[PDB]
Amino acid sequence: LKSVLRELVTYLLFLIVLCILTYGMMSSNVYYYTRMMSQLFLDTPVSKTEKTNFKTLSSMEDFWKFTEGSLLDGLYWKMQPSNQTEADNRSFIFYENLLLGVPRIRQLRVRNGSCSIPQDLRDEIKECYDVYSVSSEDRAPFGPRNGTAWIYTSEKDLNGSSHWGIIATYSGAGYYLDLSRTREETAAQVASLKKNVWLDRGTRATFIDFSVYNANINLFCVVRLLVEFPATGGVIPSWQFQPLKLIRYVTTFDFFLAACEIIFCFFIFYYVVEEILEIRIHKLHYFRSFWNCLDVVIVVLSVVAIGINIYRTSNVEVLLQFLEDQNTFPNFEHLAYWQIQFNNIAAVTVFFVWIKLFKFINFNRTMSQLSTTMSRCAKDLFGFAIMFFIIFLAYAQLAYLVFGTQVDDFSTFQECIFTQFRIILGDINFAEIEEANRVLGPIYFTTFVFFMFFILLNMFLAIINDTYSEVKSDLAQQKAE
Amino acid sequence: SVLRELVTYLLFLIVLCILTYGMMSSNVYYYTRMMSQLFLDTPVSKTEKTNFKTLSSMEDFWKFTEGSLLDGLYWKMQPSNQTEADNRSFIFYENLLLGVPRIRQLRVRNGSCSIPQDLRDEIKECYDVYSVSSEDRAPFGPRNGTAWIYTSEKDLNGSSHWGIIATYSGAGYYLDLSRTREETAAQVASLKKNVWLDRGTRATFIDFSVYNANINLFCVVRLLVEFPATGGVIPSWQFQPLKLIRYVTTFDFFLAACEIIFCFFIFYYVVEEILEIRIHKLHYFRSFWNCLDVVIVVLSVVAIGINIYRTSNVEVLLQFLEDQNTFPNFEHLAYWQIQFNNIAAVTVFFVWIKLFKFINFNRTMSQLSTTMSRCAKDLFGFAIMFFIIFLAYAQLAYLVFGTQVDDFSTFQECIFTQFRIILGDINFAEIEEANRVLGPIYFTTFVFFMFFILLNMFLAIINDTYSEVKSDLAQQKAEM
Amino acid sequence: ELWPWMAHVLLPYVHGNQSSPELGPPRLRQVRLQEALYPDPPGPRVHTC
Ligand SMILES: *[C@@H]1O[C@H](CO)[C@@H](O)[C@H](O)[C@H]1NC(C)=O
Ligand SMILES: *[C@@H]1O[C@H](CO)[C@@H](O)[C@H](O)[C@H]1NC(C)=O
Ligand SMILES: *[C@@H]1O[C@H](CO)[C@@H](O)[C@H](O)[C@H]1NC(C)=O
Ligand SMILES: [Ca+2]
Repeated sequence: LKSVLRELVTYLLFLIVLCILTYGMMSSNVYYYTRMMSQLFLDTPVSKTEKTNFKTLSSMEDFWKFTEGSLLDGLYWKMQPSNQTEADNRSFIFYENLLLGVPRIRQLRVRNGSCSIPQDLRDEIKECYDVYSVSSEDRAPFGPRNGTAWIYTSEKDLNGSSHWGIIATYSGAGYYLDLSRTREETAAQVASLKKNVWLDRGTRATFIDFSVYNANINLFCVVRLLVEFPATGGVIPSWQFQPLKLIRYVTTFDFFLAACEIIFCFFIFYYVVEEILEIRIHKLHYFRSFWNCLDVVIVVLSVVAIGINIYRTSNVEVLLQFLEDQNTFPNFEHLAYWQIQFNNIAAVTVFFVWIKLFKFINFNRTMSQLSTTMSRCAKDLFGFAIMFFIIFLAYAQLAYLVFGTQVDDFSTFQECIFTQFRIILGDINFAEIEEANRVLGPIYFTTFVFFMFFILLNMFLAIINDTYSEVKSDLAQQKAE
Repeated sequence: SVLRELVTYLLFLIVLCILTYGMMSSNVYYYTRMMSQLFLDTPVSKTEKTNFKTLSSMEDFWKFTEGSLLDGLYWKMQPSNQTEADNRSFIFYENLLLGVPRIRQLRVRNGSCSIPQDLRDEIKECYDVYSVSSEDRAPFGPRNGTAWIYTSEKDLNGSSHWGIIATYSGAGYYLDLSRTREETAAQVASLKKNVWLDRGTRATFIDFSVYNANINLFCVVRLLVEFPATGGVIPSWQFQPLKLIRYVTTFDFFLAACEIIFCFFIFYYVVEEILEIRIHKLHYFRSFWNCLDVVIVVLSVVAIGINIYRTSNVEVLLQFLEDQNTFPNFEHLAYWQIQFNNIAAVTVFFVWIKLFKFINFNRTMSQLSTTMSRCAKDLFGFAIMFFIIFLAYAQLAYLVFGTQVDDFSTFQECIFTQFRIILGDINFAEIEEANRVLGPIYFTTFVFFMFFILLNMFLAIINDTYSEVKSDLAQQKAEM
Repeated sequence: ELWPWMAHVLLPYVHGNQSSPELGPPRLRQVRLQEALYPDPPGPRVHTC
């Protein structure tokens, strides 16, 4: 077993290297930036005369004024007296120069007149701005149609992937405006167009975005936010954090940041060598289900992370110029989604690798016996669950038919099922159950407790003990041949 | 082959399930809950916080009759609150009355019990607990009408009730109330003036019914207040919704076809059973599935007979909907509806259990079934001993804590309390203070002996049986 | 609210009238930290310090 031992050692070393690379991918110097972007950027008081939070809006006019003040303040950096002070000089890397050229904030309107009011309700309910919906989306921009900020068109300039959240996917029907220089039209002209009430009865949700522009590696970071306009004024906000940078590396300190990862991928190439030889030569269509519960997914376990890294490093760095020049503004339709998908894939791969290492940490006899015990009885253990669920559903149906009229716990079938599960875990009421039916009420409870607990909770452990003892005896009889 | 019987059983199960889902309907629970909130939770008066659920005196009961009862029985659908251009979720109980409610009382006579002669110079009145032989059948007070004259059960079309304390007969002193509030209140005030609830009264029933006019289901309401011989008040209630109007749309006509199919299936099962019992293995009751189909057949026959009885008695309800000058006696309909619901639930449970016969195909399920059937005699034999010890402990608890706990007030209550103790749902705050000695000893010995010894033995029996069955089934294979 | 509690239940308890053997007068030592505390901004009612 010298070759097997060497292969196991090599696999363990490769897994350790992959785990080290995954940990390095979560390097430092980003927690502080994320905290600054989440607690200071897009979240700060408008001035020193108010105590409201960023998302503490309660009135339409107050919300509009606070949003205008926050946009005016955040579009420019601090004083930082260390330059000629041309236009909002920035000397920090903490959510300060979070402007990145011309901004693009949209405001989707709320359709009015979803349904007719009651006939007897005359001159009472005439204008009714319906909730934000995409099935009845209406193009309702400002009356003075002039410029890009006075239009209501499709999502050709929205750049949104999907929401699939509380209501529906995000709707791009709105007015996408542009921001001039900091001291040109972004310091004392936000409210100059107050004739058209932005926070009127004809708005649904305001979508805004904020970049970083304060990162050494290409300054590639932009987050988004959406504040739903309530029917009574104010705005309820929802957003996330998207702090990141490029994948630029300096050989002085970051020479091996990802150089070995390709070598780690070479290990997968080694698994490729046995990939086409362990199936078409020996054990054809045999070790696929009863033994390949983890070997099959091991080959493609790290493929997702490598593909994500390749697509995010060698495919997005070409267009990372970010040359705004007050005339260009690229959105974050794909950057945020790609970052979220890469983070999720990395977390899933890390969890899978940890599970696989714990399985490989079972080189001792006890953990190997435990792993073998639960694998030799999976079919029986799953088969017993069928009988358990059949009896459980029969009792649930009986309880629903009997007590499903006068007891709040058995009002509906799901309530009956949840009540029975709670009864299993020592949460019996028995107060209204007994009084709902003096006969056939206690009978149900007593028979349920007796049968379920004793018989089935003992069948479970009987199966487990039988398979465990069988594994122990099988390993014991192997000695002294 | 068994495939045909499998198909027939699945068809029967589908028919039964669709019939039960159809008859279950919906929003009946909400109607019952709104009835309970309207008639039980509202205070008797704005100056008191005592609702009907917490009655504690005769004067409180009198206050309830003119208070929460009337304020909630006569068009309490008043949309005087902030209703949104229509009746809100709470207010959907316009609840037109079906005639007049009825009030009735049951009382005993002075001298039903004999006081000792030592105290005879100090006490003059002795009223016994309620019993048929000790009931009073004499006029009292202003003996002028039906409220002060005894009427037999036959003349009143009553029946037993089986209340909380005793089982009350159908006779008593009764009064039929009126239609309008301002005259029913006057009648009740006249009843209160000339004292109507003396020391000899033992029970009081109030009965009425409603229709709600918009969801098409009647509702029968009964309220009982019983005064024990030891002083006090014990209230109880019964709300039963009914739906006998079963021909409105095309949906409920499908249920007639389902009932016809069920009748055909029951006839087929009956004829199959009677043919197989005779020719093949007379007295074949050795097996389990042989003794399980008989139960299903009998229960289904009882259910269809009860349904036929209900359908026949439906006509007794419809002939007076525009007449509101007589008390509608709907008690039998509600009782038989409850019986039908119980029978249907039990037969559905047994039909679902019968499915275990068919899932015995592969080795795993067959092995599990064989293990389950092998550990049946041993489990019953040990359950005999387990229940002997359980009943001994329950009787000891009944004798010790039977008067001052309320969880061990009755023997069945002791059994259910012990079963809940196995679940760890004990209070133990009242057990210790009821009896500082012999109280904790009960709890400690019961917990220790019960859990450790008896649960371990129950587990061990099944474990040994499963091991033996697996070993036997492994040995019988690869040895021929 | 500390002052009404101290005036109602504390002072009659420490002094009393032939009751509550005290064995040493009470004390009210406090720490200052010499900084104005920032009121908690509205939100999810964070349970931190
Ligand atoms: C009850 O009956 C006894 C029997 O003699 C009598 O002395 C007593 O006055 C009676 N009391 C009432 C209230 O009728
Ligand atoms: C008793 O007689 C009639 C009932 O039949 C009733 O109208 C009358 O007012 C009653 N008399 C008294 C004194 O209550
Ligand atoms: C009892 O039933 C008979 C049947 O005809 C009826 O006449 C009588 O009025 C009923 N009893 C009462 C109190 O209504
Ligand atoms: Ca049969």
